[PDB]
Order: sequence, then structure tokens, then C-alpha cells
Amino acid sequence: MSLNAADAADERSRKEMDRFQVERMAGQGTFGTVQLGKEKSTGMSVAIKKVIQDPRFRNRELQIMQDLAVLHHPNIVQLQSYFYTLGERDRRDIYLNVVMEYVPDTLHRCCRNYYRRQVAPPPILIKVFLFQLIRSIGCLHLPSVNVCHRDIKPHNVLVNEADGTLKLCDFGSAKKLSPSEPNVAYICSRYYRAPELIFGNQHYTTSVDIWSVGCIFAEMMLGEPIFRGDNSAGQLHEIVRVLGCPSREVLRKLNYNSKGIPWSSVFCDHSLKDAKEAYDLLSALLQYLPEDRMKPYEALCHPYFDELHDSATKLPNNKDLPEDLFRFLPSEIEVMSEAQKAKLV
Ligand SMILES: OCCCNc1cc(-c2ccnc(Nc3cccc(Cl)c3)n2)ccn1
Repeated sequence: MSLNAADAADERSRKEMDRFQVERMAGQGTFGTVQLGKEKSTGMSVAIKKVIQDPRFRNRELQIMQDLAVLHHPNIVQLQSYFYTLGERDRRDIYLNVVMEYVPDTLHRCCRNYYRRQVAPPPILIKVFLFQLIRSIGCLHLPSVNVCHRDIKPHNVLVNEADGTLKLCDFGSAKKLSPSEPNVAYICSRYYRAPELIFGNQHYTTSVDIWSVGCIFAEMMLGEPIFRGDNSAGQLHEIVRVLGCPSREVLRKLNYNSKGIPWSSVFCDHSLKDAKEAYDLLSALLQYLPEDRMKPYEALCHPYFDELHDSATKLPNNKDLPEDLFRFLPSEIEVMSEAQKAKLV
């Protein structure tokens, strides 16, 4: 199961590779490949990702992963190792490999497993997942971290359904934004792209990641992406078809006249006991104007999450909620408002 020393691109890389055994392929695709392995020293399960870097774009996977590894946040993957390997199909290619703790599934597959059985995922799972996903972007967006992920989607939100845990991963597109500096607008997967990105703004803020998270909340409750456009213009049309056309002043700030569709009509879920609360939260995430979207630490205090504070609340398999849900890092606690601290800590 040892990694092949001959594939190492250099001595540092051979030494890092000797730390890990490979067990099996977990998944593969345009991003490259992810193997399940094990750290030999600890027995710990790791995900070994061979990174394919598109040279039309700046890839910051390694540098952001190294910045975030200082924090050890419970809802962000933690870098264990990085090394370079020679290509298998052509040994002149060299690839970055990043090693992090293994998470068994993607949010995409976990949700698709329910919908392929004609049922929405259990409401308590959608809720603990959303809580942890909002926590991950709260941490990213702290003034001391200031990372905009820019590509949050159900394929890079990882989950362990059995314990209700969630981790954000895939920082190749992430960047520290500045109101004074420009960025590529064609970033993000189309269905998750915020209105300000659709309009081609080169200056934007971390609120783009709040929009993506709102999109994902809706997707967990619907079974498909909520805003499925065929292109930049189609994307804006699908958003307005669902949300309602925004005022002319809103559209001029970002740069048909739809009434929009009530959430109750979109999701067709009359069993969800706290739907009014869920849909209030979703509307607060999906504000057209970035400055109007509910900020993560405040969203964590939203009444939708109240039952996550009760010890009697269990996951669908009768397991306790994750122990780290309300374990916040000092860098988070120290910038909370008194009300957020009272509620969450
Ligand atoms: O589409 C899945 C995410 C691919 N990108 C990715 C994935 C990871 C990552 C980290 C930890 N555990 C896993 N598990 C896992 C499980 C099934 C399939 C696949 Cl492929 C992976 N993946 C990190 C950065 N980037």
C-alpha cells in the first residue's frame, strides 16, 4: 500500500510520501484524483488529492490551505502534507498533491441518496449541515483570516452522514479580497454564482460565499439546484424567476418583471414543522445586494437553529449531535458581539 518512491518529483516529496499508505481511489474527475490513504504513524484516514491546475487561472490551493492549517477549525479540512509527483500517463507532468483528513462523502451524494428514494433528506440533517457550513464561512470571513472561497458547491462540501459532521474543502479558487484590488468575475460554478458576479463586477466581497451557501440550503430542500441557468444571462433570468425582479435601484447598484415563486411552492414540503423559520433564513441569505445578506455569526443565532442547542435533539440514527458544533475558536469568540456570545458560547 506504500506510495511509489519513483513517482516522487524530489527528495522532500519522497519523504512526505513515505508518511502515507494508499488504500483505494475515492473519486476522480476534472479536479484530479482523490485517494483514500492512511497516515502510517497515527492510522488516521487521509484524502490524498492530486491537483490539476488550470493555467488560465490562479490556483491558491496550497497557500490558502497552509494559512487555514493554523486555525484547526472543525468545519474546514486541515492540511497534513504536500508533495509533488511525476505524471502516470506522461512523466514530464508534475502535480501538486495535498493531504488532509478524509471525509467519507460529498453533500451532493448524501442528498442525492435521499432524493433517488423520492424523499427529502431528514430536516435535522439539513439543519446541522447548514449550521456547520455557515460556521465554515464565518471562520473564512473573519478579519484575521479574510479568505473568500469563491466556489462553494455541493461537490466541495463534505459530510459524514453517520455523525452529522461537515467540512468545507477545495480552495484552488479562493482568494483574500480587498475593496482596493481587482479580481476575476468568471469564478464559481454557475448555479452558485452571486448576482454581482453574474454582472461581471471585478470588485466584490466575501458576501459572494453567503449567496452560494443560500443556494446550497435551497438545493438540500429541493433535490436540484434552485437557479439552473444555461449561461450568464440565463442565470440572472432563473434567479429573478424564483426571487422576484428586484427594484430598478437594486439592479443599477449591481450593474422581465417576475412576481417570483413563494418558497412554499418551490419546495412542496408540508411536513417541515419550522418551514416559516427555514424560509426566513433562506431569504436573508439570498438578498440581491451583497451588503444586505445575513452575516454568518448572526445567521448562526437564527431561530431556525434553536433545536441544535437541546441535548435531547438527535440525528436520524439516534446519535448525539456533533460535539464541536458550539466549540468556537478564540479568533471567532473575540470578534462576536455580546449577543452572539450569549447565544453561541
Ligand atoms: O467532488 C468531491 C470533492 C473533490 N475535491 C476535493 C476533495 C477533497 C477531500 C478531502 C477529504 N475527503 C475527501 N473525500 C472524498 C470522498 C469521496 C469522493 C472524493 Cl473525490 C473525495 N475529499 C479535498 C479537496 N478537494
